[PDB]
Amino acid sequence: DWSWYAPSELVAKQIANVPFNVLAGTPIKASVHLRYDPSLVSGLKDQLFVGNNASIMGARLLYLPSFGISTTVLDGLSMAANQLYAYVRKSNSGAKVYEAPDLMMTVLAIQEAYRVLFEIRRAITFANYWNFWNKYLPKQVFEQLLAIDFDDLMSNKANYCAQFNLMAQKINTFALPKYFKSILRMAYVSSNIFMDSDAVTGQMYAFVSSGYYRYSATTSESGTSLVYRDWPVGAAMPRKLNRLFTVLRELLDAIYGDADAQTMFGDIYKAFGSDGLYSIAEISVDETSTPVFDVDILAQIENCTILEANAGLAWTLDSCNVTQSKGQVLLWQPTGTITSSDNTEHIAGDIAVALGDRVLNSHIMEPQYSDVLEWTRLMATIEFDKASVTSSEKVTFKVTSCGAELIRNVLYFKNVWNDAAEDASQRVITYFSHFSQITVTNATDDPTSAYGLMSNTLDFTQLDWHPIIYVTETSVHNVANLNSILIGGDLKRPTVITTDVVKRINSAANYALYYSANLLSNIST
Amino acid sequence: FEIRRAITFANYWNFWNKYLPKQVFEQLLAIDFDDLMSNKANYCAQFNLMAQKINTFA
Amino acid sequence: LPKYFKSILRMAYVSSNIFMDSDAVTGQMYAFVSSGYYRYSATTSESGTSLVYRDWPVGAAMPRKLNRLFTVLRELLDAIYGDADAQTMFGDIYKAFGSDGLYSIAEISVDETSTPV
Repeated sequence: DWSWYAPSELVAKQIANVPFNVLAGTPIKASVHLRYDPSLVSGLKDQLFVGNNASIMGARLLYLPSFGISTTVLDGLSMAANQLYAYVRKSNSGAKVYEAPDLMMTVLAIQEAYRVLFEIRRAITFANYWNFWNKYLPKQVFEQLLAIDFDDLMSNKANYCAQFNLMAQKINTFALPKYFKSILRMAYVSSNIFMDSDAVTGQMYAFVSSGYYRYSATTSESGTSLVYRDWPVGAAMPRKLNRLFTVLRELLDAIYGDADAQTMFGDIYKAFGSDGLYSIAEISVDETSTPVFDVDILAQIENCTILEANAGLAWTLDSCNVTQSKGQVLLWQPTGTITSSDNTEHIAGDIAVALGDRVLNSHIMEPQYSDVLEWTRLMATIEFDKASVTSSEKVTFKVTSCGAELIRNVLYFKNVWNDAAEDASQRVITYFSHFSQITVTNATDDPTSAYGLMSNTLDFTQLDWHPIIYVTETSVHNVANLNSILIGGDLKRPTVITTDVVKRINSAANYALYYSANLLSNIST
Repeated sequence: FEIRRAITFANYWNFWNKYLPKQVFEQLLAIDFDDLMSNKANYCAQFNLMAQKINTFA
Repeated sequence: LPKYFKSILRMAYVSSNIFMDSDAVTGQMYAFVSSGYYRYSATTSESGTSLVYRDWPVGAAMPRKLNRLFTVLRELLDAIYGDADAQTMFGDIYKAFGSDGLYSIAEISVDETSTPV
């Protein structure tokens, strides 16, 4: 009750009305007075440290589009395929012109095409959101959170805006059935930007594909299949849309290049109809979208699992394509490698890490089965291959299971300011900090030591709802002489899921996404 | 006019004629589609300007 | 920027239109054109923050394209934003003026077209 500390209705409004004159992005000029003996400290100028970092902007969730780890005539995705196929061939009098997968393959190709077009839409839409209190927003966010050359977009928006609308109309003439629950997800994920609070000043997360999928009936003997080419993205050069369309064109002109695929498009309109197909909407003259405050999404974050569990190491990732052997089974299971920051070839004296039995945290006291399902699949399981290794080896791994997204690596950014501008465009640097999900007591944000595992630049706490950080402690540091692990993150109502219990859920969850059958006990058009 | 035609028809798409959008332009009208797509908005606005100029010619 | 500065209204009107010397379109017409611009800089003079004027390369040299005109505005604003102090000021202003106590320039419609006055 403030009424207490107020001697006068006035005197209060008089010395309490402090200003909140710090726009998110400007530096937090906080200061720390300190006293020491200059003789015993390796060079430290004054005894007053003025702040200089701005509140964190947000975090980039580099994810690898997922269809659900599948390697069986039964692992869901294939089931789904047969499912769909049946409904198309259902009341069709032609002859077997392509097996179940051949079809399914085509569809997904179309889906993934949209996943690009959508991120593009997002780019154009958000170029209109400006807020007097977040100087990050307009520009800086694009360049760091979405990895899109803003300066380039600004110069040629109108053209891109109109180009998008054209593509949209093209895409809307491609046989993708509007009933695939999976689409709705991917659409929502790459269409918005989520806030971590109902406040605009707060930080915000964003999802960004780490690449795309091309269609190709030449790449593997077994038949048509989808190849994944990496988005040159890992903090390299913040890409311009120019490049983003050129790739979509490649993508669709590729789906169109297979006579078989087209013959399929046909079979689909035959069985679904004018409006049985997905349609992405154009963009008006006014359109402008806004950052959203979706709690469910934050939860997904907090709980998720980062593949690159610790940026202090070097990660790989191959065999991300999706193939099909003996005309009836779909295949996809990405595999990677883990080496040290020095010998990109060996692992040496560093330590590979992945989490198994993990935590699950609910911000609601009475979590319902519903809330679980949703807050889950964003978390995945990674299993090592050999049981043991040598410094001269590589540490190989597969992905047991995961959600529809699969978070690869995560970075957050802040502005650091500089009074003495030796330049001008050099007096407001935007720097990143790697976010490691697994770490060790006494780690440092210097790749340098700590068995090759970095700690996190402590300012990450600014992200209310950040992923659970699991820190391991040597039996030494532990008060119980038995080694274990410490938990980090705003816990409220926690609980634990088994490696196996998690796999089992996604195995299901993903299947649900591409599930069709529910259009087999009743027919349309 | 042929220019107007070019800009206008860049919006017609039909699920049953994969020729239409592109291919037709390149062969039937002899107009670089890939080029138009990249810079439509600019051409659209340019056309409208010219139109106003032409409409001031006797 | 506070919407109450009478000075703004002037400069706005002066560089927004083109004036005729008669009610006739055939007549001749005058126009106002800045000979340059002003940058913000807290480094240029010891005494403190200050505004520097760089000549528009204009005196019947090469008739400039907008490409160049935006690039300079970007410089201009990214410059005002570069002073931590200045931002801390922006804040103090919203605190005392409010959402609509500030100046606002209006966008341009699909139809918009202005006329010589």
